Amino acid sequence: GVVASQPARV
Amino acid sequence: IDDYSTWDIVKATQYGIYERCRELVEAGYDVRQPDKANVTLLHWAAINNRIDLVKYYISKGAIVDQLGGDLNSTPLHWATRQGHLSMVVQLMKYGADPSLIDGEGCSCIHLAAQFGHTSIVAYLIAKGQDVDMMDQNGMTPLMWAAYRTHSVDPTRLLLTFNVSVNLGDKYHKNTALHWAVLAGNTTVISLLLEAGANVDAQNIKGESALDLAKQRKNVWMINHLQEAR
Repeated sequence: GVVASQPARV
Repeated sequence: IDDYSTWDIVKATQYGIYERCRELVEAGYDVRQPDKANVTLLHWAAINNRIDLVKYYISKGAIVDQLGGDLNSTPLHWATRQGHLSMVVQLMKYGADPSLIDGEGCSCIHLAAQFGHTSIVAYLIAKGQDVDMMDQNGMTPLMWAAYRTHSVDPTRLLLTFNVSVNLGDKYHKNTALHWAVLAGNTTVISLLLEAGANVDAQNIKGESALDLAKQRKNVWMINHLQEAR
């Protein structure tokens, strides 16, 4: 897949 | 058959549908206008490695290092987190600043270290970033690697440079070895001992790395650390 969510806290 | 003529600009950027994005921009979509998540189009192009979309958006005046998202990061941060070397090179050619820090305190070399992107770490060092650069939390790339990458690289790569193996982070004084022990990162422990990590150096609570190994009742870690004393 493509990246469709923003980076988030671990 | 879906031809993308109904896709919105964000989704068409993520998927790299170049002509759809171009027609929406020419129909009036501002390339600087963030979405509801405070994320710019450049961000989505960068994290999906859309090299050509990135040139196009920048030529339309997209701000190269615009902070966005909940982690308050540049597009280059996003590319670095995701592991796109080609995008990191491309963004840095247009002037993206690898030393900018995000909302977690990290610049690009720390992000590349903590997600295991060994060739991006090597590239940033090749472009002049200091191997022992501290982030806003006093972490070095070697500490991040010890803490988060349970693998030979990027730790092996960092130790090929004149790293100072016994620095401690700013607010705990944990060395890389301390971090590896805390995390149970057995791959990295042997590399740091072979590289000269002092097993007795104490952190801000007075615990050495060998103290932390004893606390966790891990005989393999206690044995390996003691035999290196």
